[PDB]
Amino acid sequence: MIRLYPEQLRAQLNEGLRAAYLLLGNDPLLLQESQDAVRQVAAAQGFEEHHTFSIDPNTDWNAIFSLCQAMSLFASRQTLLLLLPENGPNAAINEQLLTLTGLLHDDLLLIVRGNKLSKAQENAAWFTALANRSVQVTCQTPEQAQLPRWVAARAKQLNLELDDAANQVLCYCYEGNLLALAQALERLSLLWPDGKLTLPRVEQAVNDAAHFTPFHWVDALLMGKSKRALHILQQLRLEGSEPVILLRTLQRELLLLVNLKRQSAHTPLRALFDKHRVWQNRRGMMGEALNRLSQTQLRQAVQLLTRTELTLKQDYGQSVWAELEGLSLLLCHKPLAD
Amino acid sequence: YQVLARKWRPQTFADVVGQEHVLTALANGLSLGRIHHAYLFSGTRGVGKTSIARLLAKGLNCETGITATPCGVCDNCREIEQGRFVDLIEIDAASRTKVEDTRDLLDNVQYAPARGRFKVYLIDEVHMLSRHSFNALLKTLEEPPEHVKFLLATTDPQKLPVTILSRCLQFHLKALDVEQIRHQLEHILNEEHIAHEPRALQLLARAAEGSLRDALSLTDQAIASGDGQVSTQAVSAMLGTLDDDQALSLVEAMVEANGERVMALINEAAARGIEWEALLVEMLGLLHRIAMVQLSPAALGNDMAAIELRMRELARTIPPTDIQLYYQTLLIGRKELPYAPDRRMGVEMTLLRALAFHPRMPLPEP
Amino acid sequence: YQVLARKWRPQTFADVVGQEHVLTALANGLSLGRIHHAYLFSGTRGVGKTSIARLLAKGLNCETGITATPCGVCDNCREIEQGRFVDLIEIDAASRTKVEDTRDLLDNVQYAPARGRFKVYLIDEVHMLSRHSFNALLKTLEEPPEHVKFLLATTDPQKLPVTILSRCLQFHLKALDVEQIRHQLEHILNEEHIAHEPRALQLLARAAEGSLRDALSLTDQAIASGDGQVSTQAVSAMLGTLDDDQALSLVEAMVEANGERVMALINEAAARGIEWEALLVEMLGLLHRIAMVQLSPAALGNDMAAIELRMRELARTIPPTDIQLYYQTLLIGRKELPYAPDRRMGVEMTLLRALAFHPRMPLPEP
Amino acid sequence: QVLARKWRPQTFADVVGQEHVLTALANGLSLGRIHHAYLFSGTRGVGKTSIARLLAKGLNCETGITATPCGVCDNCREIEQGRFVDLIEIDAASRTKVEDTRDLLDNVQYAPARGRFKVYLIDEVHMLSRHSFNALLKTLEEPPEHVKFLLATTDPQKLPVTILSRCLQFHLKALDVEQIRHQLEHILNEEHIAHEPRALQLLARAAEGSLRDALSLTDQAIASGDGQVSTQAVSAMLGTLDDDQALSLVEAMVEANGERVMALINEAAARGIEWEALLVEMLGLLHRIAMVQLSPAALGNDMAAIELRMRELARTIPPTDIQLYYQTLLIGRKELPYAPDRRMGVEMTLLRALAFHPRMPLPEP
Amino acid sequence: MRWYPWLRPDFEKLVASYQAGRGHHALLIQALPGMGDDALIYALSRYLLCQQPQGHKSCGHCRGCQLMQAGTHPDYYTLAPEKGKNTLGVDAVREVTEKLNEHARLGGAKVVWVTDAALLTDAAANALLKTLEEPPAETWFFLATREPERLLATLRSRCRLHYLAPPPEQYAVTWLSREVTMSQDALLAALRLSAGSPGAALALFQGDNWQARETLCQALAYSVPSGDWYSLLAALNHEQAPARLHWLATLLMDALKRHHGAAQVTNVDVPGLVAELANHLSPSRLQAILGDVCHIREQLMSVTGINRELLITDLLLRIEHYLQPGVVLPVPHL
Ligand SMILES: [Zn+2]
Ligand SMILES: [Zn+2]
Ligand SMILES: [Zn+2]
Ligand SMILES: [Zn+2]
Repeated sequence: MIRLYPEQLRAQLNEGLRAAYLLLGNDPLLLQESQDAVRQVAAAQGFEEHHTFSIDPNTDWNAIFSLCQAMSLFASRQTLLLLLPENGPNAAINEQLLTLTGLLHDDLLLIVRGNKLSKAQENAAWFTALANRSVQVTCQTPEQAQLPRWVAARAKQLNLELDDAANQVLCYCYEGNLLALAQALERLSLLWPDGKLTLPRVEQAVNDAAHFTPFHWVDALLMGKSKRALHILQQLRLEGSEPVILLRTLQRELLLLVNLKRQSAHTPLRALFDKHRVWQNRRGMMGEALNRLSQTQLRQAVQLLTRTELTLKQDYGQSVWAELEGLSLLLCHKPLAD
Repeated sequence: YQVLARKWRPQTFADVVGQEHVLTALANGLSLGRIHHAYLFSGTRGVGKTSIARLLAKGLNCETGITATPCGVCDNCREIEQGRFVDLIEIDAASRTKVEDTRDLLDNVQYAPARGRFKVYLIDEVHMLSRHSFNALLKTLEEPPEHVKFLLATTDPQKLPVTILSRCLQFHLKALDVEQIRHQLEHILNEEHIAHEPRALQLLARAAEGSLRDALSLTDQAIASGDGQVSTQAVSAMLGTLDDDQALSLVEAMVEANGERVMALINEAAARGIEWEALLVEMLGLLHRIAMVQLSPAALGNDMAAIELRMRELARTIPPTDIQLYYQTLLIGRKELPYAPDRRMGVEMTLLRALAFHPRMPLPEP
Repeated sequence: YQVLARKWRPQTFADVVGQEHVLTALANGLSLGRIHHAYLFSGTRGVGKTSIARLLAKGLNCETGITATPCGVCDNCREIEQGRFVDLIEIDAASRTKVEDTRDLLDNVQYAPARGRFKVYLIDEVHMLSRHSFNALLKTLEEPPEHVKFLLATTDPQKLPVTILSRCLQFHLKALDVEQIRHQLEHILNEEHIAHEPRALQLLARAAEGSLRDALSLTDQAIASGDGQVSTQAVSAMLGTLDDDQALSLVEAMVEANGERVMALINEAAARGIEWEALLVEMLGLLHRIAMVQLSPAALGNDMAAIELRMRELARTIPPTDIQLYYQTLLIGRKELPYAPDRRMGVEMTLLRALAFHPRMPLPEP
Repeated sequence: QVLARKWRPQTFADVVGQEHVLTALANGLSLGRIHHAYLFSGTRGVGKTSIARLLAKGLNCETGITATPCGVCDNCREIEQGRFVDLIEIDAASRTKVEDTRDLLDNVQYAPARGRFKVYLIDEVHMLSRHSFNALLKTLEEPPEHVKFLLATTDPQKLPVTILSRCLQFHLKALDVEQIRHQLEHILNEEHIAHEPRALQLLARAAEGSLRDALSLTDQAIASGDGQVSTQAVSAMLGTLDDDQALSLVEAMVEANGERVMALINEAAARGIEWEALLVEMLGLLHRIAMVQLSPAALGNDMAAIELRMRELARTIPPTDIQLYYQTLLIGRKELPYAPDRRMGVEMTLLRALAFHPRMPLPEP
Repeated sequence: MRWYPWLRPDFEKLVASYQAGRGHHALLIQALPGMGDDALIYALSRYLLCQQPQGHKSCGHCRGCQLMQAGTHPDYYTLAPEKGKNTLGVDAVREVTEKLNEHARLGGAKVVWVTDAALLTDAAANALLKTLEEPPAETWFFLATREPERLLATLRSRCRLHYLAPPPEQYAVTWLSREVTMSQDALLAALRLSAGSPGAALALFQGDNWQARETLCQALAYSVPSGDWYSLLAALNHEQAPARLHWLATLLMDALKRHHGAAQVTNVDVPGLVAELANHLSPSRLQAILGDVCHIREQLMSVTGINRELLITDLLLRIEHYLQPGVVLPVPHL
C-alpha cells in the first residue's frame, strides 16, 4: 500500500492504475481532486460504469449482498466508490467492507473515501486485505505550518510569484478553505496578468473583495471593539447572509464561552480548550474574551439571543437585524439590570 | 417610451457600478484570451449577476473580436443585449414551466455555435437545477468542448457541491453602498432632466437593498406616482421615511418638557402616516443606547454620526435614574398600545404620562 | 330608492378618495400605455382594493380607448360597474364552493377576449388560493399572453411567496384618516340635503376603520334608524356606543368616587343595549381628551362644545397624575374583557377597581 | 307545545335586543320606504332569518304595509308557518335543492300570487354557486317593483362589494346574558312553569347570545328534569358542579389556608370538574362581592343561599385586595391552556393568590 | 381495547337501564386517556347487538355475536374521523343518519359510536343534532370525549353525560403491580402523574420513559443542593423535552404545596427530593421557576422550530439568577 500525498498521485497513476485507492481525510478539495485524478485515468481505460455506495452503521447486510449482486453480474469495466461514515467504520462495518473487498478484480476499481482512519481501524480485515494491492492518498487539510507551503506550491504551478507576506495574508483570510485559496489565486492571476503577486497588490485585492465570514463577526464580537463588528455585521447583509445562520454561529461560540467561564477552578484554561476541540489559534482570543466578560454578562447575552431566536420565529419577519446590532453591543460593554 | 431600469442596462464593463476587481479580472482575461470553461457568479438577488455575465458573453462574442470593450453596435452585441442571440443559450432552473428543460438543451453542448466564436450557456440559480439535469452539467464540465462556455450564477453558493465549485472560477458580487447608489441616481436623473429632492433619492437608495436594478425600478414607479417628479412625498408614499421622524427629537422634546412641541411633533408625524408602534420602538431602542453611553463612551455606532452630538448631549445631561424612568414609561406605553381606543391616542397619552410623571417641571394644579 | 354606498360608488378615478399616489400611478400607465401583466393591490379590507381595480379595467376595455378617464356610458363601462363583464373574471379565493375553482378558470387564460381589449382577472386575496391553482397562476405569470392581465388583491402581502411579489407591480392602499372620512361624510350629507350632528359623523368616521365603502353603508343604516336624520342619538345607538354625555357622566361619577351613581349609569345603560367594549373605549378617549386639554386648553374638538364646560372643568380640577391612573385602569380592563366571566361584568369590575383604587378617596375598611 | 316554537316572535314588538335594526325597519315599513334588498349579518343563532320573516309579514299583510302586521290574516298565518307562495326561501348551505337558486331566480320578474310583494329570503347568501350569483346583479341595479330581497349571512366578507353596496345591510348583535336571562324568566312566568334563579342564569349563559338556543335548552331542561326548570336539571345537562365548591375555595384562599385550598382542588378534581368553569365561578363570586361592598343590595336572586357567607367576605376583606384576587385569577384563566395540565394551571393560580397575600406565606432558609 | 376491572360498576348500571327500558338513546362518556373509555363503549354495544343474550352478556353463537366477533356488522357503525385529517366531516354524519333511517338488517337495535366528539366540524355538530331530535325507534348512540365543555351546549344537552371516574388508588396500584414489577412507591407516582388513569400510568413504564424519568430526578438531586442547575441540560435537552419539562414541573409544584402544608403529593416516588427542594427554595423562588419552566415548555411544543438547546440553556441559567439574593423575580402578564 503505497502511502502518498495528493501531489504524488499523478506520477504514480502514470506507472499503473492499482486495485484500490483509499482517499482518507478531511479536506473537501483534496479528496475531490484525488478522486478526479483516479477516475480521469480510469475512464481513459474503458471504465464506463461508475458507482458510489455509502456505508452507515445503519446499513443492512441485505444492502451489502444486494450490492454484491449488482457488481458481480455486470460484465465490463466498472468503478465503485465506497463513502465511509462520518465517524469512521465501526465493528460491524469492518465486516461489510471485508465482504465487499472480496468482490474485486482487475475490471472492478474500488475507491474508498473518508477521513483519516485510526491506527485501530487500520488493523481491520478489510484494510489489511487491500494492503498489498492498493494505494492510500492522505487528503488532510495542510496544517498551520504547511498551509502557506501548500499555497506556495499551488501558486508556483499556476506560474505565480507569490510573496511571503502576501502568501500569509491569503492564509489568514480563508484559513483552511483550500478551494478558496485556489480560486483566489486564480482570480488574483486575472487581476495582475503580470504574475508578480506582491503584498501591496494582494493586500489591496483581498481587502477590496470584502468577503467576511460570519465568524469574523463573532471573532470580532469576542470582546473585540464593536466598531468593526458592527461594520462586519452591516457588511454581512451585503453578502446575502441570512439572519438565522448568524444566530446559530453566535450561539455555538456563546454557549461555549458559558461552559468555559463556568470552569474556572474546574481545570486551568489550557486543558479545557483541548477538551472542547475548537481551540485552534482561537486561544488567546477565547481567553481574552473569558477574561473581560463577567459570568453575568455572558448570561444576559444568552437571553437576548433567545428573544431574538423567538422573535425571529414567532412573527417570522420582525427585523432581527436590529437585535443582532443590539446583541453585538452587549458583548463589549458592561450591562445593567434593566 | 422608456423606463429607467431598462434604459440604463449596462452596455459595457466600463459602466457597471462598483465591482471593480470582478470587472478587471474579467476584462484582463478577455484581453489575454484567458477564459475558463465556466464561471460562477454569486450574490444576493439584486446585484447584477446575470447582467455582468451578459457583458462577458457580449465580450466573448462581439464581432470586433474577443474584447473587454464590445462595441454596442454589431449584431452580436445588439442581440445579446436584447437577450435573443442564437448562441447565448439562457436557462433559469428557477421555473417549473420551461419548454425543453436543461437536460435537453445541455444535450447538444458539443454542437458548435451557429454564430459567433462561442456557444455560451447562461444558467441562473444553478443550485435549483433538478438532479436529473444537474448531473448532465457535471459531466460536461469534466470534459467541456473548447467552443462552449458556462456562465453560471447563484444566490446560494453554499448549496452547491465541491464537484461544481472546484470546476468554476467563483466571483462574488458585493451589494452596493447606499451612498454609492444615491450618487448614481442623482446622475441618471440629471442626464434625464427629471426633477428631484436630495432626501428623495436617499429614501430610494435605502429602499433598493444594495442594488441598482431595483433602485431604478423603484424610481420608475416613483416617477409615475409623483407624475414627473421624484419628490420626497411621492417617494414617501410607497417607501416609509426617516427625516419626518421625531424619534430622537420627540425624546428630546420629552425630557425637555415642552408638550407644545411634543404634540406638534406627533401631529407632524401623523400627517406622514407612521406605524405608531415602530416609533415607540425607535424611542425605546434609543433610550436604551443612551443608557449605554453613560457606562462606556464606545457606544457610538456605524451611522450614529449625524446624531452623535445630540445623543452625546443626552448621555451627560440626563440622570441614569431618569433615563430608566423614561425607558419604562415608553415600555409600558408600548404594551398598552393595541388596546388603546386608537393607536395614535396611545402614543399621545404615553408621552402625556412621561409628561405627567416627569422629574423636572411636571404638570401644575390649583 | 338609493343607499349612498351605491349612489356614490366611484365611477371615475377622480371620485376615489385620498389615495392620490396610487391613482396618479395608474393614470400615467393608462395614458402612456405602460401596462404590466400583473398588478398587486394590498391593504386592509374596506379600502378600495377591488374598487380601484375596477376603474382600471374600466379604462382598459373601454371603447373610448385605453383611458385614465373612462366614459360612464359605453356598454363596456356600464357592464363593468355592475360586476358583470364577459372578460372581467372576478374570483374570490376565500370561497369554498366555486363552480370551478381557480385552476379551472385559469386553464382558459390562453383564450381570446370576447368583447373587451383585455381579459382582466380580478382576484381577491390570492394568498388563500389552493396550492393547486396557485401554481397555475405561477405558470401563467412567467409567460402571460398579450391579451391577459391580472389584478391581484390581498389583506396580507407577506403570505405571498417572493416568486409572485417580484412578478407584479405592487401598490399599497393605505387606510383613510378619521377626519378624512368625516370630512367626506359631511360633504356627502351636505350634498344630499340631510341633517346631521358633527359628533355623530365622527362616530361614523371612526366606526368604519378607513373603509369608505363601510362608512357609507354605515351612514345608510343611520339614516334608516334616525328617520331622515343622522343624529348622534340614532348613530350612538347602532354602535351601541354612549352619547358623549352618558359617557361623560360615567367619567365624572368615577372621579367623584360615588359608586351607586356609577353602577346606576351602567344599569341604565344596559337597558338601551350597549356594546360593553364600547363603553370602555369612549371613556378612554374622553379621558384622553381631558389629558390633552390640560396641556393645551385649545385641544377640544368642535362638536365637543355640548360637553365643553364639563370636559374643561375636570381638566383643571383633576390632577393629570390621577387622570393617567383612570386611563390605565380602564385600558388594562379592556385587556381583561374577553377573559372576564361576562362582558358586562368585566366592565363593572374594571370600574369598581378604579373606585377601590381612587386617589382622592377610596373604598374603606376595618 | 315546546318553548322554542310557541314563542317565535310574531311582531317586531316581541323581538329581543335588536332595538335599532327594528327602529329602521319599523320606520321603513311605516313611511313606505322599502329598498331593493336587505342584507342581514351576524353569527348563527341570532334572529337573522326570524326578523327576516317579520319583515315580509309586515309587507304582504292584508291590513296594508305596516310595522304592525295582523297576526290572523291569511297571509301572516302562512308566512309564519313557513309555507308562503310569495315568500320563497332558499338555503344556500344545502346540496340537494329542487330547482337551485338559478331556477327560482329565473321566475323573479313574474307577478306575486297572493300579496303586494314576491319576497325572496336567502339564508347564507355568500355560499351561492357563481352562475346564479350574477343573475341577482342583473336584477339588483334594475329590479321590478313587486320584488324584494331579504338576505342573510354568517359572514359578509365573503360577499363581493357588488352586492354589499346595492343593499341596505343590517348587523344583528349578540344579546347580553342578563338580556336572555330576563326573557327566559318572562316566558316561564307567563307560562306557569316552576323555575329557580340560578337555573335561568346557567341557561342564559349556556346559550351564547342566542335566544333561539336559549329556549331549545330550556326545553330540554323541561324534558330531562321534572317539568321544572330547576338548578338540578339545568346543571345536569350542562355540567356545573352544583356545589358550593367555588365559594369555599374563595373562602379558604382568602384566609391563606393552602392545605385546604389544595385539598379542595383535589376533591374537586376527583369529581371531574371543568377547571375553567371553576375559575369563572370564582371570578363571578369575587365580582358580586365587590359590588356588595359598593351597594349592599347587590346580592341577587338564588345567591340568597350564600348571602351570609358572601356578605361576611364583603365586610372582612379589603376591596383593594378583592381586586387583587380577581386580577390574579383572571390572568390565571388566560395562562390556563399554557399550563402543562389544566389542574396544575388552577393550582398555579390559587397558590399564587395565597402567596401574594397580605399577611400570608413567607420565605425561609 | 382491553377490559379493565373498574369499568364494571359503570357497565353494570349501563346495562341495568338497557334491560329495564330506562336506556338513553344518546350517551356521552367523559374520561381521561387510558381509562378504558375504549372498552366500555364496545362492551356495551355487544350486549345490545345480541340475538340471544344470556342475561348480563352475550352467547357468542347468534348472528349478532358472530358477525360481532367478525367485527363487520350491519348495525354497528364506527364514526372515526376522516383518515388523514384531525377532524370529522359533515358528510360521514349525514351518510350514517340516513343509513339508520331504514330498517335494521338483523331486526333489532342499531348502534353508533364516536371516537371523540370534540374533534368534529361545527357544521358536523348541527348535522348530528336533528337526528337525536327525530330518534329512529330503538336505535342507540355513544358519544365519547375527554373534554365535554368544548362541546356544543345544545348538543351535550341531548345526551346523557356519564363520568368514568378513576378507581380508588389502592385498587389501581394493585392492578398495576401485576402489569409491571416496580416499587409501589413508583407505581403510585405514575398513577398520580396520570390524574389517576391506570392506563396512562401503565404506559408511563412501557417505553424506557421511566428510566428517562429516573435520570431527571438524579440530575435534580445534584443541582438542588449544589446550585448548578445548568447540569440538567443533559437530562432535559432531548426531543422529549416537553414531557420532561412537565415532569420537572410536577416536582416544583409539590415543593410549593409542602410550604403550605398540603397533604397530597404527586411525586411520592421521591419525597426526599421534594423536601430538600422546598428547603432550599422559598415559596416565591419556586413560583418563579414553575412559570418559566411552564412558558418555556410551551414554546418548545408550539413554535415550529426554536433551538431546544439555546432556549433551555437560557431557562437553566435564568433559574440560577432567581436563586441569587436580591433578585426581583417575574410576575404574570395581562
Ligand atoms: Zn460588437
Ligand atoms: Zn367607456
Ligand atoms: Zn295579516
Ligand atoms: Zn348473541
